[PDB]
Amino acid sequence: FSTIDLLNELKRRYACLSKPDGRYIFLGAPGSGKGTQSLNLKKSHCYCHLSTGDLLREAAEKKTELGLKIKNIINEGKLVDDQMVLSLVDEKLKTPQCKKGFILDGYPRNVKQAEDLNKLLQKNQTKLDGVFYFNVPDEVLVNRISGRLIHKPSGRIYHKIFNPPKVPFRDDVTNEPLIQREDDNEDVLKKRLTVFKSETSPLISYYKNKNLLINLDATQPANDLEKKISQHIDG
Ligand SMILES: Nc1ncnc2c1ncn2[C@@H]1O[C@H](COP(=O)(O)OP(=O)(O)O)[C@@H](O)[C@H]1O
Ligand SMILES: Nc1ncnc2c1ncn2[C@@H]1O[C@H](COP(=O)(O)O)[C@@H](O)[C@H]1O
Ligand SMILES: [Mg+2]
Ligand SMILES: [Mg+2]
Repeated sequence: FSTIDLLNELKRRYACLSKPDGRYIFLGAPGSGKGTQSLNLKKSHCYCHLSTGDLLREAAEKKTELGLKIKNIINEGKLVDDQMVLSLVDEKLKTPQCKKGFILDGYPRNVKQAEDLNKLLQKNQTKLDGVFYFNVPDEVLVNRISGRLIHKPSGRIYHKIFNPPKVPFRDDVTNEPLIQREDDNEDVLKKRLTVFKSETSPLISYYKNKNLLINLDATQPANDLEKKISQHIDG
């Protein structure tokens, strides 16, 4: 590790340290690009990526009664109990990775969860900076889910077409195998999009009333959408 390489690390470090702190919510149906954009901000703004889906799939891996309960709810495309998710969010929000800021990706998924989050932020003396809505049509989301591949250890997201890996079905960093999410099966994605429309769509109006909603056109390329999000934050 050279002096030039050492000084260049500092340049990179001082670029994200100089970025504003932020506490945002990414709202949008599965395949909208929430996880993609959360990984971008984690790199550019050092914001914590709080994914309830990731935390619950992790909880679903445990060979306990609670584990089977979560695994079966997840695989059916339905929502886990509000009290359970709240405890996971309350715990991750305490971690030191959330001091610069965070991205809530997958939470809140209903009006009740939005109220719990509100009470939790009030009691913890922390405030949301915005709620980004990933506006993308249903037809687009179908293809987005179909081609999705993830590297389970890192949570890096790929798409067979829109974001392909260097070598098929292998991670770009570790060259380790990729996986298809069990909930990305055609029939359960249909149930997931239904749950979104019924339980999560009223949050658009809820956060618009709270004057926190920021509309995004999530159908644009990922690198273009990244700049648009960064523009709302740093601008
Ligand atoms: N702007 C985009 N345009 C085209 N494909 C995208 C875009 N953003 C993400 N993708 C791909 O489509 C799928 C969306 O994944 P993801 O970001 O995890 O959505 P979500 O987190 O909302 O479920 C992934 O396979 C990803 O590689
Ligand atoms: N906020 C939440 N409330 C309840 N269940 C959730 C929540 N987030 C994720 N889950 C469960 O885990 C899945 C993960 O979805 P995703 O957010 O797309 O990773 C969902 O389909 C639900 O089964
Ligand atoms: Mg599957
Ligand atoms: Mg702005």
